[PDB]
Amino acid sequence: PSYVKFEVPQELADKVLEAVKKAKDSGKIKKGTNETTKAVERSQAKLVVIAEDVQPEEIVAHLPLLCEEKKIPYVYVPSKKSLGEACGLQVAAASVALMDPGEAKDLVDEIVKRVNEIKGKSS
Amino acid sequence: SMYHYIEQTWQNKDWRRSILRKRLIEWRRQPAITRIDRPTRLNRARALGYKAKQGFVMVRVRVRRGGLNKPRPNSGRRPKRMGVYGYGPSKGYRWIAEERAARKFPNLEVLGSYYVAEDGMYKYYEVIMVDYSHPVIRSDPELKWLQDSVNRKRVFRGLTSAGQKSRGL
RNA sequence: CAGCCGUUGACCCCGAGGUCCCCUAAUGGGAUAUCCUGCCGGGUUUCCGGCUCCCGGUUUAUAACUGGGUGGGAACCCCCCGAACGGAAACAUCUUAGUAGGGGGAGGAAAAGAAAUCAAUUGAGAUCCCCUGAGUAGGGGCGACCGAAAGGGGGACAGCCCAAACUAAACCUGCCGAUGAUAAGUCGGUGGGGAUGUGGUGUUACGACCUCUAGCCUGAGGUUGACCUCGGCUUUCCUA
RNA sequence: GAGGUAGAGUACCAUCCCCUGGUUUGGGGGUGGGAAGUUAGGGGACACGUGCCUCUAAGGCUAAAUAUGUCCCGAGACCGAU
RNA sequence: CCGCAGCCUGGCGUUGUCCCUCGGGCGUUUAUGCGUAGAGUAGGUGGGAGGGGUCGAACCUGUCCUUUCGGGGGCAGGGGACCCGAAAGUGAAACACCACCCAUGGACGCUCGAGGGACUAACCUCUCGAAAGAGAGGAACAACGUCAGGUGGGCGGUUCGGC
Repeated sequence: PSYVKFEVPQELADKVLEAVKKAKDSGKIKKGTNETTKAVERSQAKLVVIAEDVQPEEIVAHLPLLCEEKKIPYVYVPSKKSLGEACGLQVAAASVALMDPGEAKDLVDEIVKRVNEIKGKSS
Repeated sequence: SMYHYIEQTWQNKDWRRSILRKRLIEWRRQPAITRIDRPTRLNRARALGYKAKQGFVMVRVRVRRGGLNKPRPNSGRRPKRMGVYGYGPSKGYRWIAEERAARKFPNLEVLGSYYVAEDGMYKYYEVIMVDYSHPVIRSDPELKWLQDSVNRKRVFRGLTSAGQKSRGL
């Protein structure tokens, strides 16, 4: 679409979905776009996960710019149904925010480094 | 809330008006009255009373802009009553759009509307409609007034929001 | 004319049932035929059920199947479209008149209705109807003509509920079994929804509501004077 | 005491048409432009400025007081077979 | 006497991407000027008789542009250094230097327009396709909405004095 800023290789996306599953069991997460933006506004999120098949696009089109100015990393995921499954829901989710990775602190730190270098080559 | 940021991207004069132009190209080919899966503007829908339960439906209507389709009289008139141009329906196109939606969906009651787009020949509106016979709506305490037969087909008697505005109320 | 029913309580009146031809919104298909003619299911002579525009579901996907507006009414009511005759001693702006009429939508009443209101030295307090204000302010070939509101006196005289801030599945609903007076509800099992937000809190202005911090204020209980948990109140559902 | 929230092609402006007592002042519609958003908005008979006064649009619901007469009861300085 | 349709034309909207040219302006950039009387190109208002002069001048000899070829404006060398008057004429004099104006042309950065050209993705037309979608041609014009001017017995209301 248009709110997708940089390309994410498929091998990195599976790491993100694994981090969500681990963070839910030990740490805290926020499910849904109403709870995700309020965590970004309060500068409480550690990693923001955004789906790639949201219709209409206006639902999540403000998240990339909002967390750019709050200095919060963000990454993309292809399917929202899979993202909803990872966070233990019977329905889809368009955005998730990791309050504290918990058992996935190392796995989250690996992801941020991978994302930061992708944006560096995207100008 | 995220609903505050929905209205900011769709606000006034924006790069978003490049995304919205692309949608119009598709909307000109679909039928004139269509059911849509989800509201294009959740901020406007949720304020007018739309919920994510079953029995709420969303309909998009396009009408043709301009003045009234008025014919020149053919019998004898004084010069005051012989003019055609400049007439518009005292009913607004927003109220006209709600009426055409209530014809195609005779079992649902109109709850509100807002427009979504506009081009050189049409105007597009989206109407929030609810099924008053579904057991989910029938048991809702906030819509218990909708079990009165006088509160049905209100759009035809000017009791909606667009009708009150046009009645001078 | 002829016959029968009724004291084994008829006729008649009131209440409750049964049968109820065809056309008709007419509705499986057709009717310039008030008459014809199908395809599925059931017992089975007869016969009885099912067969546009939408909504929520099932099943392989345009196949099929389960469950759920249309027309009428003497007048009254709500909304759009909308004349001329006549008067001006002619007549075109005007008036007649948003009348007559046309189209759509209801109910036993409709519609309106809880101030982004009025008026004037800081007052009143949702809507509607009657007597007034008043042929006043005001419009008009300033011609014919048209025409308020506030205020005063009365009749009735209620007020809520959402979006948002704070929470984040604590939520709604179809079917089956039990319990409950076959109700509401409670428990158990299955299906559809719902993070693109279901449920809770909360909706007012020299301020209202929400969150945090600090300090003072029914009963029982626990904890460190302070904190928390169960007993009144508010709103809603229900019928034997 | 500190912080947070309050309804958009909407309000408003120019122009055209119809209504209106609404008149350089009111309402609705068509065409074009188009906000602020609590350190906010609206109103107080031309327009603007300064005080003062007053209210919170753009989301619904709401008995009683009243309108009618196919119909049922009663009444009457009504008519009395052209 | 008037109206109203239809038609013609222009503005605004749908309506977008690349150019080029021209005309306006804003802060700059500059070099160019003969009614007559007279050493002779007084276009005008002033400071200003001093200004330039190894703080390098008047002068011969040519290349060159121009003009009512009148004549002035710029070139380095040969010259190692000179001229205007405070003096003679002009309803208005000093090429004594410096300023602004009238007035020519070009250039920088910005704005506004106006015109011309190209393109394709809006829009339109056709074909294939049950639809979904695909192809060809035109093209920001046409078409449509709205406003404005013109034309307009095509159609409607009327008036067609008196003695």
